[PDB]
Amino acid sequence: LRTVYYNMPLPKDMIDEEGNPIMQYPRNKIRTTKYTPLTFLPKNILFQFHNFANVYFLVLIILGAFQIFGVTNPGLSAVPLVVIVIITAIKDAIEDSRRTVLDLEVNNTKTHILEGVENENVSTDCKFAKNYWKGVKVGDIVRIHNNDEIPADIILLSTSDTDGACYVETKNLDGETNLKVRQSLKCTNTIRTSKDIARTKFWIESEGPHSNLYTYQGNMKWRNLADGEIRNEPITINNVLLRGCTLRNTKWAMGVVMFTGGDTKIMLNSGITPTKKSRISRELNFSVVINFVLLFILCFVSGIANGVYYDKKGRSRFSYEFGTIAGSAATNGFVSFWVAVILYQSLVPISLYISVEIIKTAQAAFIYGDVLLYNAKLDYPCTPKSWNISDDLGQVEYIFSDKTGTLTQNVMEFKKCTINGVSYGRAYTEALAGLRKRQGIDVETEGRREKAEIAKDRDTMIDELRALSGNSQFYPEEVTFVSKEFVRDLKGASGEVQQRCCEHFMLALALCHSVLVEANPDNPKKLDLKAQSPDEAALVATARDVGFSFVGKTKKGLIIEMQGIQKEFEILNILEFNSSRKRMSCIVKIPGLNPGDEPRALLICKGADSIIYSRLSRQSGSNSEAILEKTALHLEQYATEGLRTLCIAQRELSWSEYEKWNEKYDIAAASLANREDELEVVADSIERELILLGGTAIEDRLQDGVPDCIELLAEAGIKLWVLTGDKVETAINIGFSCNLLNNEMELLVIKTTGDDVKEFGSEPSEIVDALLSKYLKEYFNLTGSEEEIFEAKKDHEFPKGNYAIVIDGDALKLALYGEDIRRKFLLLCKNCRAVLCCRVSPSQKAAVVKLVKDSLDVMTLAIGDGSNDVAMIQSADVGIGIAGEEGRQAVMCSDYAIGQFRYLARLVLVHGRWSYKRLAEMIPEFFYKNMIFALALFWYGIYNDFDGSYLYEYTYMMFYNLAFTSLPVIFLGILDQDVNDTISLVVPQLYRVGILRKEWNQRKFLWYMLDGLYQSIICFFFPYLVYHKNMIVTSNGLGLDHRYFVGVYVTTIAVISCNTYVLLHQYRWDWFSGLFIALSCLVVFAWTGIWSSAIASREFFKAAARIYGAPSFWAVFFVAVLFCLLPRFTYDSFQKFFYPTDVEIVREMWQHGHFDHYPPGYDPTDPNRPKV
Amino acid sequence: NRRPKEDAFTQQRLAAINPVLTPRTVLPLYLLIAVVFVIVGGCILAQNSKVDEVTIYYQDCMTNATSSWSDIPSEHWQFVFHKYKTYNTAPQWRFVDDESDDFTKQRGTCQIRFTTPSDMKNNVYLNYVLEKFAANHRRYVLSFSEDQIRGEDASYETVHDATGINCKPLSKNADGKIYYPCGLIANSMFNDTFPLQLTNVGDTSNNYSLTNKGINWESDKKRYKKTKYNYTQIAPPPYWEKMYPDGYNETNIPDIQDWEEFQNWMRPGAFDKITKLIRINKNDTLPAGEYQLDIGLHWPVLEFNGKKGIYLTHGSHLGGRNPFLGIVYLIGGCICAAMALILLTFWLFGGRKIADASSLSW
Ligand SMILES: CCCCCCCCCCCCCCCCCC(=O)O[C@H](COC(=O)CCCCCCCCCCCCCCC)COP(=O)(O)OCC[N+](C)(C)C
Ligand SMILES: CCCCCCCCCCCCCCCCCC(=O)O[C@H](COC(=O)CCCCCCCCCCCCCCC)COP(=O)(O)OCC[N+](C)(C)C
Ligand SMILES: *[C@@H]1O[C@H](CO)[C@@H](O[C@@H]2O[C@H](CO)[C@@H](O[C@@H]3O[C@H](CO)[C@@H](O)[C@H](O)[C@@H]3O)[C@H](O)[C@H]2NC(C)=O)[C@H](O)[C@H]1NC(C)=O
Ligand code: BEF
Ligand SMILES: [Mg+2]
Repeated sequence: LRTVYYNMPLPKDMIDEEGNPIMQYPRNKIRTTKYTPLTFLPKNILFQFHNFANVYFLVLIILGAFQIFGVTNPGLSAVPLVVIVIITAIKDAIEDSRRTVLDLEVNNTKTHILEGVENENVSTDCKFAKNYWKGVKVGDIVRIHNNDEIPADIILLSTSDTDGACYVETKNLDGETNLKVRQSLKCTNTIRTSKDIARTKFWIESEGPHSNLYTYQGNMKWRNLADGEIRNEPITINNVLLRGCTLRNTKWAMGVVMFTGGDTKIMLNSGITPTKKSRISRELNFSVVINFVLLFILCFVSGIANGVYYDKKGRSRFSYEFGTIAGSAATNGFVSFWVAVILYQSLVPISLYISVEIIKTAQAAFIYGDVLLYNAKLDYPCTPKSWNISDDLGQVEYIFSDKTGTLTQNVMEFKKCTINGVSYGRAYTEALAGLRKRQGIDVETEGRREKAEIAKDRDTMIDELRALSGNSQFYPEEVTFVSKEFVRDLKGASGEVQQRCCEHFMLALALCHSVLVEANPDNPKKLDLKAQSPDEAALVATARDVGFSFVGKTKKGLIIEMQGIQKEFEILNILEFNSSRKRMSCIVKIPGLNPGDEPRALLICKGADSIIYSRLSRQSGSNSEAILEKTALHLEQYATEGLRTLCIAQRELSWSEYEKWNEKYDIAAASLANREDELEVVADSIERELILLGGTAIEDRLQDGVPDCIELLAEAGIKLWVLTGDKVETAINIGFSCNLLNNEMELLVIKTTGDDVKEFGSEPSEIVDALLSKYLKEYFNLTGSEEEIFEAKKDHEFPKGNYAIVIDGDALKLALYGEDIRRKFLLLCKNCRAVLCCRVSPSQKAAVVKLVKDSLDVMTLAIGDGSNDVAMIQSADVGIGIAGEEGRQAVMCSDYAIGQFRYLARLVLVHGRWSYKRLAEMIPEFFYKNMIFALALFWYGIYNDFDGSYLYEYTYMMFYNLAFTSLPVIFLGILDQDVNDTISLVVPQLYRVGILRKEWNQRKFLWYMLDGLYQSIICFFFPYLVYHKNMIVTSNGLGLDHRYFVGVYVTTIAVISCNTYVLLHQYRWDWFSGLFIALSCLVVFAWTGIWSSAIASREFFKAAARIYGAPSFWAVFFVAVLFCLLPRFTYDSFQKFFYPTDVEIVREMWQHGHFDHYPPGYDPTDPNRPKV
Repeated sequence: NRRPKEDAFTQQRLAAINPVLTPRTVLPLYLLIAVVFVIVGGCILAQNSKVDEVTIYYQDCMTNATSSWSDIPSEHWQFVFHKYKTYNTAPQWRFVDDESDDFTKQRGTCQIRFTTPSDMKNNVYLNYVLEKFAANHRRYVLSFSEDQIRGEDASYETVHDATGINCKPLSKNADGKIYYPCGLIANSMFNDTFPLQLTNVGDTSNNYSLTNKGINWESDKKRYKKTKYNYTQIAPPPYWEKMYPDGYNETNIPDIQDWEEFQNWMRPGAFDKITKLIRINKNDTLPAGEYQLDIGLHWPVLEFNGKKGIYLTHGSHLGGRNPFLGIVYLIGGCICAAMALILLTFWLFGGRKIADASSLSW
C-alpha cells in the first residue's frame, strides 16, 4: 500500500529523517547481473568453494601450516590456491562487467521528466527537460513520445489525442501482436502543456506491486478547485502504461510514475540472474569424492603400515638413525597418517578447476567469434553471456520456445483471398512439408512467383497515386484481370460478374477498418497507414496496391481513390472490433441513382470465419449457397497452411429499415449501457442475414529458417514446446506454419470452462472443476497409461504418437496445482508430438520449465525475446535471448544471445554438441593424467616402509600439472571435433548421445581411474625392476641409484604415456594440438636438461647428463609406454570394430566421401543457401 | 563493424587428419610393434646372458669363519658365468681377529678367496652391496648440509636451521664444534676398508691393481668442493670418532672433492638394496684365476640382521645382470602379436560393413 503524492507536501507519515520519506522506493535501474560490486568477493568465493576440491586444498594449507608434519615452505604452498581463486574471480568479474555495460545503455536512454519538485526523494521554468532513465523516481511526471519505450509503470494522465487514448505495443509484456488501447483518466484529460501540469495538485492511493500483468487497482484523489471536496476516480489496468510497453501512433502521453525498479511487473515476473553451474560441473563433485575415498584408502594403508614398522626390533633405524627409542610408538599411525596426506595431496590436483575453466571460457570465445552465428543485419555476433555452460547445450532435450518475436518476424502479409469462390493468391509459404517424396528443387517456383509479381506490377499501372513500388506490395497474383473491359466497347458492363465482385471486394477492404492516416515525413506525397492491428494494416495496404487507395478520412466519411477518381463514401455507423464480438462491421452509404431520393445503406461485416458462416442468409435464390462449399473449402485449405483467415460478408439495407435500426442504435448510445448487453444486441439484430463476398488470408511471417530449424532439432531427439503469450488460435496457425501440427494430428484441447480456480473450499465433492482431472484421464486411454512416470524418464523417444496438446493457460493453472495432476499433465505432454501452451503468464512459462526439469531429470533450453520470457530463461538450464533492433531484457538476462532463431541449430547442434563431448572426454582424461604420477608416490611407500620420503625432485611435482601435461588436456577441451561443423547439421542424430547421457557417466570415470591405477603400476614397477636386481643401471657402473633419478625414469614414462593417451583420444589431429602435444613431450626433457645443469639442483646436479646418456633409460622408456597404452588401444580397437558408436560410423562415411559434396560452413537453415 | 575475423583459427578450421581406426591400419600397427619388440628383447637377452658377476656376502665372517681356510656356505655366495653354468667351486674365507682393535662388534679382517673361471673385460667394477640397511627414510635422506657440500664454512644456523635439508639430529657436539660432514647420511658412511689390489693367490707381482679414483662421476667435483673451515671450527662426526681419535688437526681435514667414496655415500640408495662402486680398474683385463680380497671389518650389520657383501662385475650398456628388460620386451611382442591375432580372427568371422550400422536409421 503506497500513496504517491504529487505537487503537495507529504503528511506526517514522514517520520524518517536524514531523508524525509519512509518507504524508500527502488531506483529505476535494471540489474541483469550475477553479482553486485559490493558482495562480488564473498559470493564468488563461495561459488568456487561449492566445488569440493577447493575446500580440500584449503584444509591442506591449514594442516600444512603446522610444524608437526614438517611441510617445507608452509606459506609458499598457499600460492597455487590463491592465484587460481584470483584468476577465476577476475574472469568472473570481466564476464559480469559485460552485463553492466548493457545496464548503462538501458539506464541512460533519455526520457522526458518534468522539472517540478518531487517529494518522494532521497537525500543520499517547469519544462520537460531531457533526463535519464535511471533518474525516473516514484512520483515523477514523464512525457513519453512516439515510438520510444516506457521507463516505468505509468498511470496515464493525458495524450496528444483528444479524449485521451493511447496505443501500446505489448509484444514485450505478452505475445499480443495487436496494439492495446490505453485510456487516460477523464479528470486530467485537458492537461496539455507543461504549464498546465505544474499547477495541478493531486495524489494517487494505490495498491502494492502484485506481479499480475492483467490487473491493477488504484484511486486518484484531487481536491476540487472552487469547491473544497475530495474527488475519487478509479484506476484500472487500461489506465496504466507498463514498463515493457512502447507507445505507438501517439505524439505524446503524460503520466505519473508509480512503480520503479523491482516494483514493475516485468521485474516482479523475473529474478536475479542465477550463476548456473553446469551438469558436468555439478557431477564433477561426486568424482572428486571418489578421489577422496581413494586418498583415504592409501593414507589409511600407509598409516597402519608405518606403525607396524615402528614397533619392529631388528631394524637399521635403531643403529644408524638416532631413533634408538625402542618404545615411544605403539600405534603412531595418526602422525604417519597425515604425513601421507601431505605426501599424496597431488592425487586431487590443484589444476582441476583452473583447467576446466580455461576450457569453458575459451569455448565461449569461439561461439562469440564465428561468422555463421553473426547477424549481418543487426551487426551482431552471437554473444555468450554465461561463460561456463557451453557443455549444457549438448545435453538439451526440451526446448521451451516463445512464439511472438521468437518464432515470428512481427510482419503480417496479405497473401491469399477468395472472391466469389475463386482462389486469388499465390504463395510458396510452407509447401515444403513434402521433403519425404519430392525434391527441394522448387526454387524454380520462388522465381515463378517472383516473375508473376513483376508482371502484376506492370499490369496494375492504371492511375494510382501511391502505387509506390513492389517494396510495399506483398500480394503476388497475376490474376488481377479486369477482363472484357476497354476491349469491345466503352461502356460494357453486360457480363463478367466476377469483375464486379473483385472490385467490390477490394472496396470493402478499403471501407471496413479503423486505420488512420498520417503523412510520412520522408516523401510527404506518400502517406502510410497507422493501424491498431497489423492485420488491418495489411488489408488496407493491399487494396491500396490493386487500385483502391485509401487516402484520408473526413468527418462525413472516407476519401477513397477508386482507380484515380476519389469517390467519397459517407460512413454512417462504425461497429468496432472486440474480443467478445470477433467482428468488425461498417455501415456505408450507397449513393443515389434516382434524383430526389435518399439512397440505401450497405452493411459490411468482417470477422472470424467460424462465426460469420453462422450469420449468413439461408433464405436465398441467388448463388449464396453454392459458393459456400467453395469458400469454406478454401478457408480450410488456408488455415492448414498457417494463415489467418477472415470472412467478408454484406447485406444491403433499405434505408427505412436502417432508420428503424438507427432508432434503436441511438437508444443504446445515449445511455451508458455499453458495459451492459444493450448495444451488442442492436448490432446483433442487423448482423443475421448476410451475403458472403469471400475471405482473406494473412501470413504471420516466421523468421528466416524457423521450420527448418525445428526440423533439425526434432531429428536430434529434441522436443519443442511452444509457450505462448497470446491467443490460442494464433499459436495453432503458427503451429501449422512451423510444421508442428501436420493436419492429421488430433489436437487434445484441454479447454476449461468454469471461472473457478482451486483456491478455496469444495473439498468433499465438486461439479465444475473436476473436468480437468477427468479428460486428463480420458486422454489417458488413447495414450493407454495412468500415472507411471518412473518408466517414462527411462524413455527418450520423440514420440511417434500423432497427438498435440493445446492448453489454454487458465487450464494450465489447474494442471500445475497438485502433485497427482502434475504427474498426469506431464505424462500426457511427454506422450504428445507437439505441446502448445497459450495465454500463458511469465510465471507459468517458468512453471512448465520447472515441472519438466524437476520431475524428469532433463536439460531445458527456453529461447525467447521479451520480458515475459525472462523468468523462463532464468529458470531453465540454458537461456537464449533473440536480439533485435532495440535493447531487450531477454537478451541481457540470457546466457547466449543470437540474432535470429535459425542460429539455434548452429548453436546447439554444433557448438554445444562439441562442448559436451570436449568436456565429457577431458575430465576422465584429467584424473587419469594425475594419478599415473601421484600413485608412484604410493608404490614407492612399499619400499621405504611408508615412512614418507618423496620419489620426485621438487621441480617435477610443481611442473607436472603445470607444464609437462597441462596443455594436451586443455587443447582437447577447446579444439576437439568429433565431426565437422557441416556434418553436425547434416546428421543431427549424433546429438542423441548427449540426451541419453552416453558420454559422461560415473561408470566411465571409474574405468579411467582403473586405467590410471594400472599404468602407475607400469610407470613405477618398470623402473623398479631394472634397479631391483643389483641397483646398477648405467653403462659405466657409476650409479644412478638416487631416488630423484628413479623419479626421472618414472616421470618421463608418465608424461609421454599421458600425452600420447590424450592424442589417441582426440578426434581431429590438427597441427595446433599436434604441435603442443609434442612441445609438452619435449618440455620434460628440456627442463631437466636445464635445471640439472645448475648447482641449485642440490642432489640432482647432472641428472639429464647421466640419465639420458644411459642406455637403460631408453630401454625402459619404450617398453613401459607400450604397456601403458596397450590395454586401452586394444580395447578401443575391439570397440571400434564390433560395437561402434554412431559418431565412429559417421566418421567412417566421412572418410569415404559421403559428405564431400557439402560446402564448408553449410547451413541447412538458410534461405539463401546453394544447391547440393 | 562487429563481424568477427575469419582466419581459420577463430573459425575452427585448422588443417587436420581425422584418423579413423580401420583394421587395415590398426592390425599392421600391432605386427610392426610386435616384430620390433621381439627383435629388441631377443638381442637384450643375448647381451644380458653374457654378463658375469660375483656376489659374496661376508657379514658372518667373524663368527662363521675361523683362522683357517674353510669354504663359504652356499647361502652367502652366488656366481654367474655364462661359459661355465655348472660352476660350484665355493670361495674360501678366513678371519684374522686383530685383538688390538677393542671394538668387538665388527673388527679384524675377513680374507675372501674366490675363483673366477673366465676373465672379466677391461673395465672391472668392485661394488659393495648392503641389504636391510634402510637409507630411504624421510628423516635420513634430508639430513646433510648443502653449504658444506659446496665447500663453505657454514655457521650453526645454516646447517641446523635450513628449510628442507639440514643437519638436524647431528649439528654440533657437546662443547660446540660443529660436525663438518654432518647429518645422518655422512655420519653413517660405510666403513669397511677394501684393498687397492686383488692379491693373485699363487703368483707374485701379478696382483690385479684397483683404485679409488674414477669411482664417482667426474662432474661431481663441480659440486663437492674443498672446505673452508679451520680445524678449530669443526669436529668429526660422532661415529667417525674412531678414524679421527684426536679430532681435526690442521692437516687431516678431509678434502671431499677428491674423496669419491664419500661422494657415493652422500647419494643414498632409493630402495632396500644398496650397491655402490668402491674399486675400479679401467686399464687391465682381470684374468681367470683365484684372487684374494682383504676387507677390514668395521661396519656393523648384524644388529639389524642385514647382509653385507661384494659385487664384482663387468656390466653391460644396460648395467648389471638383470633379466627383466629382455623378458618384458618379449612379452610386449607376444602380446601385440596375440591381440593382432585375436582381433583379426574375430574380424574374418564376425565383422561388419563400414557404412550402415548406425542406430538412427535401423
Ligand atoms: C589482482 C591484479 C589484477 C591485474 C589485472 C588482471 C588481468 C586483467 C586483464 C585486462 C582485461 C581483459 C579483458 C578482456 C576482454 C575479452 C572479452 C571481450 O573482448 O568481449 C567479450 C566477449 O565475450 C564473449 O562472449 C566471449 C567470451 C570471452 C572470452 C575471453 C575472456 C577474456 C577475459 C577473462 C579472462 C582474462 C584473463 C584473466 C587472468 C587473471 C564480451 O562481448 P561484448 O560484445 O559484450 O564486448 C564488447 C564488444 N564491442 C566493444 C565491440 C561492442
Ligand atoms: C609446451 C611448453 C609449456 C610451457 C609452460 C606452459 C604453462 C601453461 C599453463 C596453462 C594452465 C594450466 C596450469 C594451471 C595452473 C597449474 C598449477 C600447478 O599445478 O602448478 C603448481 C605450481 O605452483 C607454483 O608455485 C606456481 C603457481 C603458478 C600458477 C599458474 C596459474 C596459471 C593460470 C593461467 C591462466 C591463463 C591461461 C591462458 C591460456 C593457457 C604446482 O601444483 P601441482 O599439483 O603440480 O603440485 C602440487 C605439489 N606441490 C605442493 C609439492 C608443488
Ligand atoms: C663405522 O665405523 C665406526 C668406527 O670405525 C663404528 O663404530 C662406532 O664407534 C663409535 C665410537 O668409536 C661408537 O660410539 C660410542 O658408542 C659407545 C657405546 O654406545 C659409547 O660408550 C661411546 O660414548 C660412543 O657413543 C659407536 O657406537 C659405534 N657404532 C655403533 C653402531 O655401535 C661404526 O659402528 C661404523 N658404522 C656407522 C654406522 O657409523
Ligand atoms: F514477443 Be515474445 F515474449 F518472443
Ligand atoms: Mg510470446
